[PDB]
Amino acid sequence: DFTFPEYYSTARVMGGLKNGVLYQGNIQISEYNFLEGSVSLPRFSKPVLIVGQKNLNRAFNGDQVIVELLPQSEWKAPSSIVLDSEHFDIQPTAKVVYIQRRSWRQYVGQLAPSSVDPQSSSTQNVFVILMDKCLPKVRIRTRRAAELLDKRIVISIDSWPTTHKYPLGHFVRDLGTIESAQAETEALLLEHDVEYRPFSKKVLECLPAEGHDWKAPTKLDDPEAVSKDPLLTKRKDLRDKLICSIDPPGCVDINDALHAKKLPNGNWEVGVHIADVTHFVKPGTALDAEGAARGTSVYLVDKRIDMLPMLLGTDLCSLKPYVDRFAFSVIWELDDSANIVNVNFMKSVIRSREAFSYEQAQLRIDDKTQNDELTMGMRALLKLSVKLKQKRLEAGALNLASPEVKVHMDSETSDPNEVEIKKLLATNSLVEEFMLLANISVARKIYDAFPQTAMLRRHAAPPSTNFEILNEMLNTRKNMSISLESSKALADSLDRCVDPEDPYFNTLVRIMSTRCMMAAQYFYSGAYSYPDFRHYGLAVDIYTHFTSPIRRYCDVVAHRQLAGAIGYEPLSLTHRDKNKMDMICRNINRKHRNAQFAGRASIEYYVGQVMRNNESTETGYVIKVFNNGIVVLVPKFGVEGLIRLDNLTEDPNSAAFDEVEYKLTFVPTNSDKPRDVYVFDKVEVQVRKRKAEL
RNA sequence: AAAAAAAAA
Ligand SMILES: [Mg+2]
Ligand code: NA
Repeated sequence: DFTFPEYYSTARVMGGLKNGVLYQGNIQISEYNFLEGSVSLPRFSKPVLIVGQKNLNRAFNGDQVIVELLPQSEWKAPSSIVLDSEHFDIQPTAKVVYIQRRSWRQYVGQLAPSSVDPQSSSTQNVFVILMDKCLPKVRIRTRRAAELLDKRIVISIDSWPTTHKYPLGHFVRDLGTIESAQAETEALLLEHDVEYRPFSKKVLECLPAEGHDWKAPTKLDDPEAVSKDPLLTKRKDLRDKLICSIDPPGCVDINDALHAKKLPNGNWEVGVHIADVTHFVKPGTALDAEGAARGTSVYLVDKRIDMLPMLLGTDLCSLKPYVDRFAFSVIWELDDSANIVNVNFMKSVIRSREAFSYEQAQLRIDDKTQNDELTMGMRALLKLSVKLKQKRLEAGALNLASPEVKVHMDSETSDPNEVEIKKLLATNSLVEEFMLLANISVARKIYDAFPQTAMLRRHAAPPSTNFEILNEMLNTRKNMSISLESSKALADSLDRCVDPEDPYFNTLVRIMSTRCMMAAQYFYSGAYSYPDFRHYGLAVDIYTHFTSPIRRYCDVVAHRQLAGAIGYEPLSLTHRDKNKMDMICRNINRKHRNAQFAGRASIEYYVGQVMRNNESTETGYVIKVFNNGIVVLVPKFGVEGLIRLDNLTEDPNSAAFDEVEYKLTFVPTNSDKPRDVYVFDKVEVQVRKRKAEL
């Protein structure tokens, strides 16, 4: 029996805060040990460790907490052990003395089977294991214990008194079975609070009266068309450009289309044409309000949760082929070296000639028998994109991009059959370079027009502390290093991290470097000074998101600001008010992050069940070593698995972790003879319910 | 918030 320390009185907290004795921060509990935590505070070169139950003082991941630094005698290094709630029962160091703002929402979990009596009718004290592996188990009291046994449940937490080792909560609702999929998708979206309800009648009431019969006007000065839409006479007719779009296979939500036309003077006319979402999505409407709140589209494996009604996303705003669409066009004159000669922005009417997938586009460009006007355009674009990318890389751009996973379904829409690691084609880079070009040109334009409230996106340099462990692993294990002299040194040394008799190693390190990045963040220009507009990863001075207004709210704002900048329409005073802008960025950074998390956890879920139906052996790479396990990346599946010590060894008493060598030594199960497993090792792995080292 | 860069979804 113990008692956590009582939180400091509210008056002690504000007195300590002011005297510089107490510090305030958001707690990040570690991704592998739930009884160990961190607070990042600009003072100290390193985040401050909070180690153990008492010191964490009933704090939940994400809590705004108040910490007190401990004496140097109590300073500790991070744990060499994996720990979640399910398996439970030197650096500057702090203790939690108070909880300022709590992150108790409704939480998804599953009953702990050993806390439940499956034959008892009466009310039981049972434990709930939360889906978030950062959190503690929660005691609930319920008469339905047996009926909730292998089910997906929502619980609410009520309290965690000083006197209790575990928080107390209650059952809220049932999602369904742990096998379901409907229940695991509802669970996933709750954990990341993505709104996925149908769009209200109020939202739908904003959509064009014509519905799917909406047509772009034939003549831009047609008196009828100009009466309903007076701004149409500022719209440029570009229905003469041989435009095309290049997207993933079978994609309905087409944001962008491109053209390239050789000019009379030797230069290039290049257009990037983007769905004109802000023509349909007006400020202060219920439709703008639902989209602003959603902030982003969320892509799950089996499911897309739209920011906007699909009448817009997949029909009227989509730059569909062979149909006249409105657009917002960025038009450059380019050198044959891809240097900007001039740039111009305009609302337009477009007619995409063809919608290609990446693969079809690639094969058409590489098809020596095809010599038509569209193919030559596409070929011109690929060429300009190569030069564009070359210049980005010379300027110090990072190329951290690795092959990602697409899961394929079987007999059912939620029953997964196989995992595809996506191969990059040159057309992927063709589109990316012009998206980048579009986004940079508009960011300069809107910051020009609105120096105080421009919708921008920055990316901080990583502290050296972000790369401290990875560089130590690379030195001790490989005699290699990642340089942080600059982003160019970072990119070049990363490129040179090569194992001759193992091409994957370089990709292993590239993916591991990506996790050492700072988060890129939307911001309004007035919040920072110009040198802090810096996008580190992209090595450009100013950046924004413009090219995807169907699926991201940042681009809706940027679009309005560009229409403001070119004198097409006045900018809504909403996007000229710093306080409203500041609240918008806060929200959309939150929606962006949540969507990345939800995305990844859907993939992890489906891939995990693909591998569960697979008996065979795979290649793995060790990306992490602990005293009681190893984390192994399996590239064929694109996912990590923990291999726990009870599976590596009988005699865990002799397992030995060498922290400076990143080496676990153990007597494997068959044997008498010890075995060394190091970070980075290529190993053989198989699933026999559990991942095992062959 | 020091809570994973970029592009298309
Ligand atoms: Mg596109
Ligand atoms: Na397309």
